[PDB]
Amino acid sequence: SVGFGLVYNSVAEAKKFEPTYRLVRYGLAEKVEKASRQQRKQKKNRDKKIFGTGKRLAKKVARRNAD
Amino acid sequence: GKGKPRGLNSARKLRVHRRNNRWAENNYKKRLLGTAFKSSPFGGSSHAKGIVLEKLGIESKQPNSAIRKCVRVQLIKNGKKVTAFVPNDGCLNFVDENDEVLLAGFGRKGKAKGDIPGVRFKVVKVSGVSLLALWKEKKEKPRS
Amino acid sequence: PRAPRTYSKTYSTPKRPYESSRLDAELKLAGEFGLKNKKEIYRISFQLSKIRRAARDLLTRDEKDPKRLFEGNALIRRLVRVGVLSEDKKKLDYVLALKVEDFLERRLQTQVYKLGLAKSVHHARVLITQRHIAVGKQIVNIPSFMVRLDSEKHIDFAPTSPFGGARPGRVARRNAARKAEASGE
Amino acid sequence: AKVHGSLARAGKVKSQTPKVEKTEKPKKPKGRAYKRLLYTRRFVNVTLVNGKRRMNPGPS
RNA sequence: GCCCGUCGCUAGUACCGAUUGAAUGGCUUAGUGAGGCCUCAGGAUCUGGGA
RNA sequence: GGACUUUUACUUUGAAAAAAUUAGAGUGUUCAAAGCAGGCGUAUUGCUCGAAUAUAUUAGCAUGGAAUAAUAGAAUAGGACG
RNA sequence: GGAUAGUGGCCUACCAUGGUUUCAACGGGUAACGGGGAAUAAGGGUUCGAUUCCGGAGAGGGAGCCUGAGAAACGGCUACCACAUCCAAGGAAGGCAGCAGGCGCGCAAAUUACCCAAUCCUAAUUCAGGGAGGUAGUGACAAUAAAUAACGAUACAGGGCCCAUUCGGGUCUUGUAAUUGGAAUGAGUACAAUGUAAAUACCUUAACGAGGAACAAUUGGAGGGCAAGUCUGGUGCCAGCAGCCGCGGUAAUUCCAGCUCCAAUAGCGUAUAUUAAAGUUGUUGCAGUUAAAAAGCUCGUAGUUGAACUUUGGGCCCGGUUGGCCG
Ligand SMILES: [Mg+2]
Ligand SMILES: [Mg+2]
Ligand SMILES: [Mg+2]
Ligand SMILES: [Mg+2]
Ligand SMILES: [Mg+2]
Ligand SMILES: [Mg+2]
Ligand SMILES: [Mg+2]
Ligand SMILES: [Mg+2]
Ligand SMILES: [Mg+2]
Ligand SMILES: [Mg+2]
Ligand SMILES: [Mg+2]
Ligand SMILES: [Mg+2]
Ligand SMILES: [Mg+2]
Ligand SMILES: [Mg+2]
Ligand SMILES: [Mg+2]
Ligand SMILES: [Mg+2]
Ligand SMILES: [Mg+2]
Ligand SMILES: [Mg+2]
Ligand SMILES: [Mg+2]
Ligand SMILES: [Mg+2]
Ligand SMILES: [Mg+2]
Ligand SMILES: [Mg+2]
Ligand SMILES: [Mg+2]
Ligand SMILES: [Mg+2]
Ligand SMILES: [Mg+2]
Ligand SMILES: [Mg+2]
Ligand SMILES: [Mg+2]
Ligand SMILES: [Mg+2]
Ligand SMILES: [Mg+2]
Ligand SMILES: [Mg+2]
Ligand SMILES: [Mg+2]
Ligand SMILES: [Mg+2]
Ligand SMILES: [Mg+2]
Ligand SMILES: [Mg+2]
Ligand SMILES: [Mg+2]
Ligand SMILES: [Mg+2]
Ligand SMILES: [Mg+2]
Ligand SMILES: [Mg+2]
Ligand SMILES: [Mg+2]
Repeated sequence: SVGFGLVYNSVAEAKKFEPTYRLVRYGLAEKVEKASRQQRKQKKNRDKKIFGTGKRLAKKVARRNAD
Repeated sequence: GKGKPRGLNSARKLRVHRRNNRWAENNYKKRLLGTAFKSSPFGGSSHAKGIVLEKLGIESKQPNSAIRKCVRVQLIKNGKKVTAFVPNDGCLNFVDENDEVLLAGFGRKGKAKGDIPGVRFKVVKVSGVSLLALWKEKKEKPRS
Repeated sequence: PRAPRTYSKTYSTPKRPYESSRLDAELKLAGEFGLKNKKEIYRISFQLSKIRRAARDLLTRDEKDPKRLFEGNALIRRLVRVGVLSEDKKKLDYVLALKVEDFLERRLQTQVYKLGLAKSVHHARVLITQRHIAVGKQIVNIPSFMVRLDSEKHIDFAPTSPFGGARPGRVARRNAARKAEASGE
Repeated sequence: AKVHGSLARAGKVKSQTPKVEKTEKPKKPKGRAYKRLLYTRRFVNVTLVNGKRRMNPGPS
């Protein structure tokens, strides 16, 4: 088998110059998994419908629950 | 020299003269006049799909005596009407009026096949299946 | 938007479809070198065909023209390299000669048979495609491998497989599993 | 020509030739082995040379 | 022996043809003319003549 | 630096010139279509060959040729040199 | 002069009468985006290029324009035209020739999946974003490699060959065999490691995985062109075949089948187009008395073409590149 190798001068240096998927393979970093790539996109686009923080819009839309 | 120019500057005359005379080429003239696209029941395309109007029994040319089973088909993209042959023994039993069929040429560059007068096309499929398969009985005609 | 993967085909087919002499001529070759295809002959004809074309061309250039000298030399050394072109006839007017059989003679298929080691061109096929016979420690399973002169000494069974030590093999071992399970405990 | 000839008889013969089933036979080798068998047939052992040669003779 | 044309049958193609016939597409007269831009004004309001 | 130059074709050599494709060199992708890699050691602290060349024409540019084929010249001398 | 970033009839004012054309203007057609290129291999050519790269143009159709260095921008706005969605009928909103997906059209073309790990692009920026792009799925578009078997023993049969007065078989194998013999291997299934962003496949490789009931090759053809039957059964100018020539009306070498045989083979047939064959478009290189073809005749402009002659001969030097015989 032929491959490729790297040896860092320190473990501080690997953990900072290594691609993060690689650190994952080894056990030096946690796979911080997240929403689907397109679940994320959809959250971005919903969020674009709002201008400002939002909570202003929660209360105003709470008034609607009277009309 | 009989009859062409030979001069070193007679290039134009020599091209024009050629252009003029290419129109005697049967293939060339059809290509440029666009005969395909203009007349001719298919678009100029390899096959065409149509609808079966009636089943004909075309009587064969001499010295041959036979009834050559055929179909009048109305081309879908066209409404152009066409009669086509239904190759092999039986196979007319595989079609039916208002059936969809897939016509192809007869390999003769337009032009009728053998002893069948008028006919320039043959059937290749019916209701999405293909005679051949139906004939050799490896497939069955669809529901409706 | 990515560079084309380039390709090209590696054979040519006879213009005359049904020439009885060419057909017998082709079959004989197939039955001599263990081929399965008329294509395995079609292929080589095509290889030859260009090689000759190159050579025809080069020949028209003046003797000792740079391209001729350079590109002719190259082609000759490439042919001598694999044992198609004899040492004596090393000057391209004979690469202009050069037959199909000269090429078929150098396939790993045949070489594997020429020094015993198989005793039938077909045993030679089956062995090759079945992961026995190697060149280095490097196993070769292609019958058309084309044995370069200086590897001819190195055609031999592989360290793996039977025939080359390693282990007998699941079809035999399966029997030795009926030897010790019927006659013993 | 006439264009409304009978149609009754479509498939006449195929429907009235009597079926006979294909007969179970040895399997022929495929691939290289088949060219091999062709070679020994045509050239190695040979068969007949009644004048010249034949490939599909019957009652010769 | 070969063979010509009218006349009669079936089927196919293209021509002519009242309908001042029909359809699509590209330009286009004349008339009407949205809109933004530029410009003469205007001045809700809002400042130090200007916005 | 000044002062003045009949006008063309043809041919040569060369510059300017994208890559990919094509032709083609080198290299054993296991073979091959490909790819532009790869190959040597102290395989424990590194050594090293590459990634060529050809074609690229009509036109424009630049140089050499002066055959072939054109153009212009002095005859109301308003000719040529000083 | 105005306008432009700026030249310019670009526009305006004054003035003039010019500009292009048989060396084909102008107009029409194009089922026309241009190029690098593709197909076809004596050469000369013929045909094709929507399409991985360069250039141009467009975002349903037209026009207008805001921002901005840059747009006459459409995943920006404005208007009109055409489509078209929501409604409480008051109104409001949309532009897939991006990715995927649907309808329609048709002979004709795939997943509403995964990722920024590579390649690179952008931003205030190592970090965020990227349906650019990469990954897999669909996929016999094209292209490459090439499994469907290999070896012995036996049973007669041979041709060899030494002998043959005459049995014959006995060794060197030619091989057709209805009992046989053990070996081999991946197609697949699958620990594991490898692969990968994570998966999948490949490359590795434990355990499994071949005797005919497979793990069982096809597609066309067998009168000629054209490689392969005058076998057998069926039909009886019917059914059907046949690119073309031709077969079929009762012993069909051609149809429908069985048998056997041929060709190419993980591929082979058919249709349409084009190229070669085609010296049947002819520059190379055609033909024109009678086969298709010299205008009834002469003049003649454009066009093509157009006799010979003008520094040749002789002398001297210089330095190159092959090749000989010597080295
Ligand atoms: Mg995201
Ligand atoms: Mg935000
Ligand atoms: Mg005519
Ligand atoms: Mg006839
Ligand atoms: Mg009819
Ligand atoms: Mg040049
Ligand atoms: Mg290059
Ligand atoms: Mg002016
Ligand atoms: Mg005028
Ligand atoms: Mg003209
Ligand atoms: Mg167009
Ligand atoms: Mg074009
Ligand atoms: Mg293009
Ligand atoms: Mg188009
Ligand atoms: Mg644009
Ligand atoms: Mg659209
Ligand atoms: Mg308009
Ligand atoms: Mg726009
Ligand atoms: Mg855009
Ligand atoms: Mg309301
Ligand atoms: Mg889309
Ligand atoms: Mg869009
Ligand atoms: Mg398709
Ligand atoms: Mg990112
Ligand atoms: Mg930070
Ligand atoms: Mg994507
Ligand atoms: Mg199989
Ligand atoms: Mg089996
Ligand atoms: Mg068959
Ligand atoms: Mg024959
Ligand atoms: Mg009979
Ligand atoms: Mg018969
Ligand atoms: Mg038959
Ligand atoms: Mg073929
Ligand atoms: Mg010439
Ligand atoms: Mg002729
Ligand atoms: Mg005549
Ligand atoms: Mg005359
Ligand atoms: Mg002259």
